[PDB]
Amino acid sequence: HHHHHHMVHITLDRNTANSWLIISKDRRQVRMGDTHQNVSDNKERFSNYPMVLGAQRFSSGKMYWEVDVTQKEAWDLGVCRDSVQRKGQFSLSPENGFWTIWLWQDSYEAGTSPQTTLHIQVPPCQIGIFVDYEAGVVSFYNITDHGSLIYTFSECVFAGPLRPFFNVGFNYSGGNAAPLKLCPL
Ligand SMILES: O=C(NC1CC1)c1ccc2c(c1)OCO2
Repeated sequence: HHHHHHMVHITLDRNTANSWLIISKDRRQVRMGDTHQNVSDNKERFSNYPMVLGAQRFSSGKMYWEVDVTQKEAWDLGVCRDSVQRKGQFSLSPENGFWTIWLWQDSYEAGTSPQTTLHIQVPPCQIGIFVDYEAGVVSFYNITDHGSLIYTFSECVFAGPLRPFFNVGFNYSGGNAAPLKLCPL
């Protein structure tokens, strides 16, 4: 792809984080802690899942960023409406304000309703995310495989400002402790 020149510097918003997440000083890395991280509760925090938002809000234009997923067994990545539900149980779907892909139990799927099987021959270590606000497109790229297309959501109805979205996943197995990292431009 040729989206690299729309690169944006994403930082994580601590105030939205599940209370078990540990965000680095530079706000560019996040991992699951083994306990509550001693923060107060607030109405912004994702309560049920190990999720966090980027601080940046997008309402126009073309945006691109990259995320490192090396050695993780489970994660969700993409973009969501600023006003998505934070508390309780919910599914990742465009109807609920999410445009995401994930890894779970050795398969990759797009967060459509119902979910869509992805066809990845080279397991990605870094994922590129492209948003075209005006066109209503969210695309995902396999940086490990020379930028090959993973998935395109088209005819997106954003219906609000967008935020970068992250889920580091649970670590019930002891094999999913590694962080998500925002990769340098
Ligand atoms: O963004 C949407 N779909 C495209 C990404 C694939 C989308 C979101 C909400 C809807 C909807 C469609 O239809 C009725 O409520």
